[PDB]
Amino acid sequence: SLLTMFRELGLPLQIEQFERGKTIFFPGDPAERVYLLVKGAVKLSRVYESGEEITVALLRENSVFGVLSLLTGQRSDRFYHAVAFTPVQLFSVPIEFMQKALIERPELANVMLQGLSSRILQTEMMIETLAHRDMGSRLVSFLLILCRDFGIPSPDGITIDLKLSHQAIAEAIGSTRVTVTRLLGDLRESKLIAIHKKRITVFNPVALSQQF
Amino acid sequence: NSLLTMFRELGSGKLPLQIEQFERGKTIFFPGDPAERVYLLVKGAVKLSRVYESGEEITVALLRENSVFGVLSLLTGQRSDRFYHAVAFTPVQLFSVPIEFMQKALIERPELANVMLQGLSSRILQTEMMIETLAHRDMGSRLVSFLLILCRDFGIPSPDGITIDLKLSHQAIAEAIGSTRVTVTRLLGDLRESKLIAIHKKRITVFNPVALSQ
DNA sequence: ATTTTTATGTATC
DNA sequence: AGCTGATACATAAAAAT
DNA sequence: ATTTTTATGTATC
DNA sequence: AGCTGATACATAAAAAT
Ligand SMILES: O=C(O)CCC(=O)C(=O)O
Ligand SMILES: O=C(O)CCC(=O)C(=O)O
Repeated sequence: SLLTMFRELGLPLQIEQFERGKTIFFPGDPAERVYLLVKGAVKLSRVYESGEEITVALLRENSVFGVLSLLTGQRSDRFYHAVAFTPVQLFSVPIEFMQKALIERPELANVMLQGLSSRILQTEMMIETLAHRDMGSRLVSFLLILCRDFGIPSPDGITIDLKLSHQAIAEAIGSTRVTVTRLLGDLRESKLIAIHKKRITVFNPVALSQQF
Repeated sequence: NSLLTMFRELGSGKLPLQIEQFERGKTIFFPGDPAERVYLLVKGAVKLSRVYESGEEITVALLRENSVFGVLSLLTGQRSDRFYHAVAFTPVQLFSVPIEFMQKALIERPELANVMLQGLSSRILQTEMMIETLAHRDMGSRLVSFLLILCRDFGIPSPDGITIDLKLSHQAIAEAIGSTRVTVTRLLGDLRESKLIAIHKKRITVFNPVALSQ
């Protein structure tokens, strides 16, 4: 629905391309827009003064984001950094176009609430991950998400279909790459995952998610 | 505020909807319970937890007053069942509209849709804000970040500073920030020695939130 | 094809 | 290397009866 | 009011 | 006690020119 609903928000709405690594919005940018991710993945990050980054969200296809604009009151400015972790296609409705269309087609409000509901549950899902202690468990919990979100079927299990640098992972699970490398290595030795061409394939993903 | 007013008027009959009172410790919903309701927290704090087979718990959300929760219901397409444990970390008071009453009233009074979207939007941001917390490494920083939230969320003014108005056991904290209670004790002890916080009757009073941040 | 920047592996502490 | 978990045990505070 | 279960302080590695 | 961060350096893969 979301995809269909967002198309009709206007002449119709054209998609925007962003190339891998291009910023969808910067800290400071007025929160005047709501987005729908259609193709690709988007990385929501907090950027500390030191230039260092922490990942808050690796949004999956069909995700509503830029949600701070939906809040009424003093015009708010972005505080996270939205970047195209893959090549991505989104819609970028201005906030006032949206508000209008929620009044005219109340069906869009039901569909919108559902998407925000999934965002809350997906983000909580992530808290569960970080709330582990063992960085091996934290990593595995993270991978089991990425399997659910970006994974395609493989002979033995699911291959996480996106290019994940160990650094990118480290930023997502509150660790450092050398730990992420080391740990991923340990999964490889245990024969729980396998990597070819920077693509992590977890075996029996069902069996790992049972351990929680 | 609107939410509160909006939720009041979602009554079964002509009379408004009554609050439900839950005592400290009583479960608002259990894993398995059909997700057929959306809630508004009014007075208190709700602990959303995941309970592993071993009896062990992880806290996902310590929701603050005026929070919308029970949102798996809002997501239709499948009659899903609850997977988290909603419990009153404090004496709480909520509204509990059935999901079909809500859906109807979003179409009839579109004003409530805007107010609902705002509420769920605040949830997303609040939950991310928590990710930021956990995504630290230093458990002292993680703890402090956690407390600075609780100051924003549950804090009332005191002569010395902001008192986080909720009884927090070190265990409860440990579950919230992915640690253990002996670490939480030890760490909180360190704050006490440094004279950055003080605890009376299980209530943590931060003296200068910005001083802790430093 | 020739750099140069990024990603990964391993060891130590 | 340096936290923090694991394990321990004393003792105080809260809950239950 | 007692008793018992839980919470906290502290130590070790 | 033991993970895991900090630091280090080698080396491979990818991007940029
Ligand atoms: O809305 C923002 O500016 C940040 C939060 C966000 O992008 C989202 O999770 O929807
Ligand atoms: O909606 C659920 O059933 C679990 C998550 C939740 O309660 C919420 O955060 O709204």
